Amino acid sequence: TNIESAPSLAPMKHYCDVTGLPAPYLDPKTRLRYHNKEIFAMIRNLPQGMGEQFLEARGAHTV
Amino acid sequence: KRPDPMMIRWVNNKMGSVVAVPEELLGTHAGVVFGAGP
Amino acid sequence: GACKRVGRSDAYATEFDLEAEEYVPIPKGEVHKKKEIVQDVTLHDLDVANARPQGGQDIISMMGQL
Amino acid sequence: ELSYRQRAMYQSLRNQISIMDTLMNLVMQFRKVCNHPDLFERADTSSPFFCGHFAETGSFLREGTNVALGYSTRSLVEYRLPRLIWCDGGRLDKPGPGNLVAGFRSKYLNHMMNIWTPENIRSSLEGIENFTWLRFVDTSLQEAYRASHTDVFARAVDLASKQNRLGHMQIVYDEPEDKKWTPVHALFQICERENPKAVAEITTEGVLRDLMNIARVKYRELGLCRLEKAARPRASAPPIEVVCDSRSAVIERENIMFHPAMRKALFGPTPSEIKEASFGPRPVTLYPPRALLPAPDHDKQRFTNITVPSMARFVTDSGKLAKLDELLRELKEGGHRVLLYFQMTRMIDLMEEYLTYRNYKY
Repeated sequence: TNIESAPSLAPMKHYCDVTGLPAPYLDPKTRLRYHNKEIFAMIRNLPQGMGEQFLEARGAHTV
Repeated sequence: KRPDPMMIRWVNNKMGSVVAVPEELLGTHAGVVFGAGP
Repeated sequence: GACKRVGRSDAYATEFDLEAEEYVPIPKGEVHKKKEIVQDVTLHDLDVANARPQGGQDIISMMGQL
Repeated sequence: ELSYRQRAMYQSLRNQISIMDTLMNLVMQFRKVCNHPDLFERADTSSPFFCGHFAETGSFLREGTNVALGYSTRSLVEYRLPRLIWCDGGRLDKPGPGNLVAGFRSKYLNHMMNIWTPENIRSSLEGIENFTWLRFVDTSLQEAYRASHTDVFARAVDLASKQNRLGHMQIVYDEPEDKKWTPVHALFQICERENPKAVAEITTEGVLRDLMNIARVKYRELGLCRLEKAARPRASAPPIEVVCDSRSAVIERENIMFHPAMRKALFGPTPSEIKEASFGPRPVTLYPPRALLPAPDHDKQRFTNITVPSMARFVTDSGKLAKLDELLRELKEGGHRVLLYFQMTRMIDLMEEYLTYRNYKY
């Protein structure tokens, strides 16, 4: 019927939006998940619109 | 005014003594002694 | 008839970002294990066990004194 | 003359003179204490030094109107154990992986090879065998097995659910034809079936009842239940805790140190249980039938070392006020209710509190 799957109820693992490594941390400001202080520093210095570009790979962009 | 649903009242005076029972307690196990159980 | 909570399985580790909980990996071995144990006691252990409530049975012992 | 409280303050002020032989402010606060020591540092509800951690409030303004008061009280002596010892089988009695002895030993020593289990007792219940007496001590094999395994607190709660029926038989089974009747299953319960106490409860003039109450009557007659506490502990602390970084350790702290069944026994039934017990079609028993915490020996101090200031101290803490009170209680015959003058404004407010204590009109 072309209607054929449903979301999981298992809780979701957290991965770094930049590097895909496991992420302990969720940035409050930019909503990116990040692995460590090195990537938090880089995340806060992204060019305009690059934060949304990282959310797009997760399918989580603002629209 | 309505009496407390859980409290039975005893009162005594020159005429003697009475006990009065809430109608919320008649039909309970507490009513049985007064002849008014479940 | 003994049982122990080892923890919560770490497949649930991201239910929340913080919870006061001890997440442990799922056991990687067989879920059931059968072991031969030769157990030694002494007649004094039986005396002690029969004379008074012992261990977690006797919680009020924590007060000391009498 | 100064009260002992004033004298102590005045002394601590003249200790400052050791630097100085601010004197204007000193003499002004000398004037304060000579008026009343509550002008200098007002007496307040007080308690022993507390030797413990707690979470204090950082902001009053941001707290708002609704707040949850958690129990933060914690010992500063803070014993740190590795979970290898405190959790993972360094405790011999607790079974688990890496403590294979404990689960076996628990079953075998408390049930299998335990003389008090009903299957074992029943083999020895006869003749000159060791449980032969059990037939007459008014307890079942189930009750014998319970008393051997529960601790003296748990047994004491169970003992709340019992009746002095052998003492009532003494009231009832009384005539020679009653032959001092006793249930044969209670035959050895001799001292319970006969003692003077039960009879003394029932006689119309309580001579033997009063004689048995002398000690507690005398205690209350002396007012020692109502006299102010003359001493208290200077420091107070909560129990020491294990600090172990496991969730099981935290669970265990709650199970033992805040033990639910003991607390429930002490403080008794909850309000819903009293409703369910009262509105049901049939009676129902409650885990404890009542709150089993004792009545406090001191009627005002109860179970705390907190002390509250009183108007009696307030009058006597100023020598002037004590003297003034004595003369006011005769000048009341002359009147002059407000013929009083003060060099300090707050002293007038304190005098309103004193007058209202005396109920003297302005």
